[PDB]
Amino acid sequence: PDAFSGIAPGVEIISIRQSSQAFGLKDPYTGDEDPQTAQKIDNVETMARAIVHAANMGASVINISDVMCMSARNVIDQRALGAAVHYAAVDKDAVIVAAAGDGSKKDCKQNPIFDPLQPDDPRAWNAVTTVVTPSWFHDYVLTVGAVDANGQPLSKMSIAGPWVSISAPGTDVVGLSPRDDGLINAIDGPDNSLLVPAGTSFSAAIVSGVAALVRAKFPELSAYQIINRLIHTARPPARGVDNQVGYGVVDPVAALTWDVPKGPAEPPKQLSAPLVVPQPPA
Amino acid sequence: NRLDLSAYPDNPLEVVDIREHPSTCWWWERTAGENRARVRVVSGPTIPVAATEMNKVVSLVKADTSGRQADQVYFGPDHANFVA
Amino acid sequence: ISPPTIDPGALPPDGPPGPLAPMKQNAYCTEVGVLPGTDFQLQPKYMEMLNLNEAWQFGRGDGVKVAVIDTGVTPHPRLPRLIPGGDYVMAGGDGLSDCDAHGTLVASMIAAVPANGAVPLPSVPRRPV
Repeated sequence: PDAFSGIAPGVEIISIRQSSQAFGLKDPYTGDEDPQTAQKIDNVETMARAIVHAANMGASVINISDVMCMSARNVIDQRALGAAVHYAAVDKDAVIVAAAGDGSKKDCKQNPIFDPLQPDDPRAWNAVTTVVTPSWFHDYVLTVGAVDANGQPLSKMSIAGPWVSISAPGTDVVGLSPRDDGLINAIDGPDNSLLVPAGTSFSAAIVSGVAALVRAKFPELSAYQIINRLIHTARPPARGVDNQVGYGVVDPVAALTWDVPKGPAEPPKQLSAPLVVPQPPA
Repeated sequence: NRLDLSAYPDNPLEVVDIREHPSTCWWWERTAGENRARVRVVSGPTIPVAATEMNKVVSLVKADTSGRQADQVYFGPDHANFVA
Repeated sequence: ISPPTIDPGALPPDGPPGPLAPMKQNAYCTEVGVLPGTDFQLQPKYMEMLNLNEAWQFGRGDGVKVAVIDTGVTPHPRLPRLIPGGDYVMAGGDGLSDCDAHGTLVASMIAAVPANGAVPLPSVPRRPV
């Protein structure tokens, strides 16, 4: 009667409400700081608290499908958020998955890609014009980009930063309905128009499910090792590494069965070899 | 009906002597205009390449010692240059 | 713009969830529906890439706890293992209500249980909006 089902029907999920557009401050005056920037500092501080709390609850996988876009200029001090991520990623061994952020939000702008004229940095960190946090901490967080149901990247809707590391589907979304007992496909927009959801916030969900299955089969591996198992098994883009999709498209069956080397990626020492010229006849 | 029992074969195995057949291959094939890709396993005394063409196998250099790069490559008839 | 740097001494202290300043609701929760002509008897097109029928042989991921930090989740008879963790937007909130319709899609897309001839739990104590 119904074909829908979750990626990992056996998991247990903890719900925490940390952000919402339906609520507002009931003393709008904010003083010295502009009311628009004043709200971002409140989100950064509240975000750090939620991550620490979720880790102490014992969660092994943390999914963050709501991220903040910020300009390269006028960047806010992340000190509290940086320390909270480290505590959860190292001392509590949690795997943190975050969405790359959608181009439809208020302040997200498209970042520049790799430049062949400057091989100094293959990811082009110096050209960044906008930052997405906590996705920014590429040493401890796995950022997921989006692709359509066929595999083509959604160039018009995902922010192509240097932190992007993997990608998964993000179209033809389906799910259970709030305020009812059935399934849904769209949401009422500002107008009477029936708006259809899509974007990276759903791609981060798919990878959160796959990560749960993998560290159910290999309970001995640490968080850092589980991430390497997913990255090395993805199907790569035409440049081997690309800011539009990271290392590639996720591949479940591969991550669960291939013999991925336990150490991090290392390049070869040297590429040349001697030519064995035949012995001349007398 | 509450047990699978689908994994076991219906009769004893015909174990092939590896001393006679030291070569085995995984084979994948798809015909244009078909919805399914076929997978089969092959075994034999030597690689499944014609005895006359055995001389024109190409031996690659092997910079990557991690064991995930082949040693030899062969382009038989009906090969493909542009691939997705 | 160099990559981030961190000072582990700054992590915030633990404590019960609550907003930094008092807040009030400003808008009515968003409505939902279905697009014309859809048929839920066919699998979503995105499931073909994942090949889930083969991946589930090793198990359905039993015993793993996934934390969903988002706009909250609304209980449904298809989510039998939901735990309320807390609320930072409204004081005294369980973090178990979804006014933006965004949290239940993300959560249900991960753990929703497949169909069956009878519902697992027939109870429906759901609170109003």
